[PDB]
Amino acid sequence: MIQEQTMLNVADNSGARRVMCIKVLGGSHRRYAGVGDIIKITIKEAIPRGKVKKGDVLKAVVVRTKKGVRRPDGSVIRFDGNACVLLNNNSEQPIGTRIFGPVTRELRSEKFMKIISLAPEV
Amino acid sequence: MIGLVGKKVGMTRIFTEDGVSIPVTVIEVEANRVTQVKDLANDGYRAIQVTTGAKKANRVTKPEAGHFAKAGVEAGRGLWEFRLAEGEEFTVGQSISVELFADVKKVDVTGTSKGKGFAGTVKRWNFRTQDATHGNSLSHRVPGSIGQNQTPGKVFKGKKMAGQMGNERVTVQSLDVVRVDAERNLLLVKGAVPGATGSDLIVKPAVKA
Amino acid sequence: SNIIKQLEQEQMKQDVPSFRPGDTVEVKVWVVEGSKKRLQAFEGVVIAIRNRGLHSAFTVRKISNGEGVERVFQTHSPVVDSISVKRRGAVRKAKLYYLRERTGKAARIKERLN
Amino acid sequence: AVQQNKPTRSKRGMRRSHDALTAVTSLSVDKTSGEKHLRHHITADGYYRGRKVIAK
Amino acid sequence: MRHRKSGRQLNRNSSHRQAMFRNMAGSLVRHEIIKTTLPKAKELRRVVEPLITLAKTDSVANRRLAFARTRDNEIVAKLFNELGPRFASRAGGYTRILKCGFRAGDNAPMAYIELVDRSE
RNA sequence: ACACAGGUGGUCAGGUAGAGAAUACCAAGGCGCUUGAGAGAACUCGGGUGAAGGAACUAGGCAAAAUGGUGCCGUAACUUC
RNA sequence: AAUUCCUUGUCGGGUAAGUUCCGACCUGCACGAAUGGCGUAAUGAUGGCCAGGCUGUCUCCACCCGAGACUCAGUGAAAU
RNA sequence: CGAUGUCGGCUCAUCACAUCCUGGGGCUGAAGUAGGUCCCAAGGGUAUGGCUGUUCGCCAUUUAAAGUGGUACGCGAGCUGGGUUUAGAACGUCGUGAGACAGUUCGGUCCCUAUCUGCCGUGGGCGCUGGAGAACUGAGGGGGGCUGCUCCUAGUACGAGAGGACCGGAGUGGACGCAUCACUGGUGUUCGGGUUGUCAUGCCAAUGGCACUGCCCGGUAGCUAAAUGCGGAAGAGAUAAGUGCUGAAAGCAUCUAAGCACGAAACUUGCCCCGAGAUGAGUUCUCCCUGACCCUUUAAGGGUCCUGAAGGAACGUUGAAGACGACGACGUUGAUAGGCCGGGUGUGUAAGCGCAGCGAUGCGUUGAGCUAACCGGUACUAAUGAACCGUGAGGCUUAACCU
Repeated sequence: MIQEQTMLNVADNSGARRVMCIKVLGGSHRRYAGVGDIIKITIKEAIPRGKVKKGDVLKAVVVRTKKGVRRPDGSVIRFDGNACVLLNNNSEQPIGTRIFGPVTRELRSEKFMKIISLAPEV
Repeated sequence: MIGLVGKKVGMTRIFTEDGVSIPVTVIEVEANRVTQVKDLANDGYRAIQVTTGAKKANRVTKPEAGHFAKAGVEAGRGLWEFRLAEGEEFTVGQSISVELFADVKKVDVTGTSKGKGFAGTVKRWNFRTQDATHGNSLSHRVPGSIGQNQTPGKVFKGKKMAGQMGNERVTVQSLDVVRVDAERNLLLVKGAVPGATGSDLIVKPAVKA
Repeated sequence: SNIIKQLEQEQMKQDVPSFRPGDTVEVKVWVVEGSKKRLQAFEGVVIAIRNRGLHSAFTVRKISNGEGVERVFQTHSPVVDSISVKRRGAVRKAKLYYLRERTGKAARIKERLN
Repeated sequence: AVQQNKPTRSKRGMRRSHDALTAVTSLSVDKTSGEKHLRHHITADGYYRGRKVIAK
Repeated sequence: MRHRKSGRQLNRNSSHRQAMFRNMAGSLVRHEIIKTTLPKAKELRRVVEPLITLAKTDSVANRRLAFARTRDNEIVAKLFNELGPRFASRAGGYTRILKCGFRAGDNAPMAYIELVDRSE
């Protein structure tokens, strides 16, 4: 789950829906990414009204996971497939000003601060 | 400094109102008794010896009964020795309980690995297995060539080779003491701990740095 | 026995219902996370029931259209508020791991109760 | 093929002495049957360890 | 390994061992005593001890249980009445197995197994 | 070689599923094949069962798995229609 | 090019990567006019490439069942 | 020349350096940052795919790097069969033809009933000096030899400006190695249900076989990586390169010659684990046989009477242990195994009957029936008394003590 050469979903605003995983990165011999991991992406498909180009390369942060996410002392939540939020190449943070879906409250790290500048559930 | 013996009685998620799940291994101690203090056996050093209830005192034969002939006259099924420091000791038979770990944060535990028989080189040393097509002929579980080619004409020493597995000394020295229950003589330590439920597990304070 | 067959008994909640798999329960929690209370709920159908250990884990499947969402719950956790016992269900199986695909008439599970 | 350079009758003994001649168990005799028998097995007298059932 | 696998092999497959015991498992209920080899006389108890346990008191649909072992309704008409209730005070301890001789085609000890309450 | 799961021309056979002499199962028909008695380690061989991905393997999807029948709908490139 | 060694000649396509494949050039060492030219329908236990499905080959082996191997007893060798 | 298995690729290694990356010190056309350079270092680390039989050479993407060389081109009774190595078909080239290709295409195999030697396991022997075992210490030998990413120190000072190390850990991971099943799922032909065709079944209903676990779906004991937690840290020792004194050689000077103190991922420890067949068999503790006669040849034998000790090989009911030994338990005086009784668990509401429905089937009786390995009771069953091998204080010399 969230391996190289296998497809991913988008949670960033007005630029792509369907994208390709090309690097798992973040250290040494790492695998099977959780929410808050950064992944290297190519835009497998775009649409002409959006802000992005097909075949262009960038990073994204994981926000929806087929392996789910842990936080409370005795309950685990999981979803269908895997989705990520697209990042700016050299200044970091999410590209858009809004995010699709309920996503995660477990992710708050300072590289992705825009996620607490929003309210996806409540 | 001293020690005790006990057995594994459970492995449970204990919970908190603090947002942590806390898995613990549960250990119940034998309430083991002192046999003697061992002084003037190594220069500038001291130790304590301990034993437990034999269950059947007729199982000690002449060559093993001697361990208990220096502890009164009869039986105890096992013998254990632990180091002493910063004082001299006199003993009559007083019990050792879990209360020695009420402020000590980490322990040193001798658990030992499970029995696996021959176990197979393919798992005992993670030795590889590929598909049977376009590959190996009739010998696919063995540790490769154990001999040295040509000039040395001898078996390579310390090479990962065939044998037996299990009942090997596995020790853990960084595990967290979670809770003591003194009236029930019970010890709770964080996460999993190796050893069978029949094994007498040795517990000491940690001296790992 | 000095703690075996007694370890869970003094740490489990006695005031908890028996609800079976295939049942629509509603589960409520305060969250806490080592901080402050917030009353939240989760809805769906129970696909595997509680049994073993102090954790006594059970799984709920959301069964909402166009999506697949699954949440595990451990019964004797101190931040559990209530189980609302919302609507009964009756089925011919002990486990329902197939509701990860089939959420139509296969999930319109009979109430059977009066 | 074959075992080459025939060994001495001393060196030959090493291929006999672990299996020829090995020890054997002495014959049992029961407190109520005087016929010699094997340690687990019934006598030619019709009994094992003299044990009877529902008889005096 | 053969890890915690119960019951002796006694050649070939489970249905062949069942067909071998089918030559004697009805004879033990019919005559209340049978002779065979020492290992076979011990293993012939399997399912037959549970069947005498099943025969101590009457319940529904039980006449068909273990019937694939020996498909004879005469030895089954013996249950709940002429065999079973005679052991209801002890709730167990139905049968005893003892040594009686030896074979000559093989070094097999012969043994006899009987019911502890029978008219002969 | 042989007391050999082998080879050998003609013509004959009831139901049940099926187009069928294919094929599956009863029926007529035929059989224990000239070493015995038992157990269940390494390991060698054949098969079935497996989470999420997936051709990355290799000369080559090798091996393995998927498709599989029949009536009706519908039908690309090409055409000597 | 089944036809150019030097040469992965050379542009563009496909792929993350194309001494393979497709279209094409026109200084073909040594193509080319019945020891024939050039093209091709239909065809292949046909050679080369691409797309798609499906997959325990593989990522990573996890597991189980069957048959030998195994022992005693009758018979019991051989190549060197 | 009384044969020498011939390159690649897979599979498995090892010695050592020329330093690719990490450590420690200097140099610089060394401001900060970065680069260029070699001193101490060969300890530990150091790649997957595309196109090429590789090598030479490129492309793609990572790395903390993608460092180099030797080994009958390491590693074919190890594997495969690309390149080389016969037999087929064709395009071009040379030729009378055999045949040739500093020209190509498409096709095209891998022999062996393991004897001795070597290792390794259990068995057995010999043996640590009349004999048996366990523990304890250990000459010694193994394990271990390490780090990505995120951030503050640092947006300083430095520098038109651009940009802007390391100060030692905080947050979070990992190659590699090991162990475990609470997490989270998988597997579970030894447990349960659903179901297609077919046989045994008089027929109908049932039940059980057959289609290897027929096909579909759950799962205990246990297993397990898709899961989880650990360990290469700190301290210490002694050196090299180096920092300096004391000081020649050289009546001065000098850090090296002798001398004196300091000073590294190298070298030795610490940590962790095994070891006394270590023939140099360590050091303890438990346990036990206390008899003579004749003759002689004596580190020896023959003749005789009274006497049989510690122990060990063996025999069990078997599992959580296991090739077989062993290991844990174990012999009626026993809960070791099976049966028995209940408990836990798993499955999912059986048969028959009553009712409805053209019938298929549903509903109720029914929170049913059935159940393995997990657990507490219970002597119903079972687990030799005897015997086999084995004696009489054990060589030489002596301090000491009693005769």
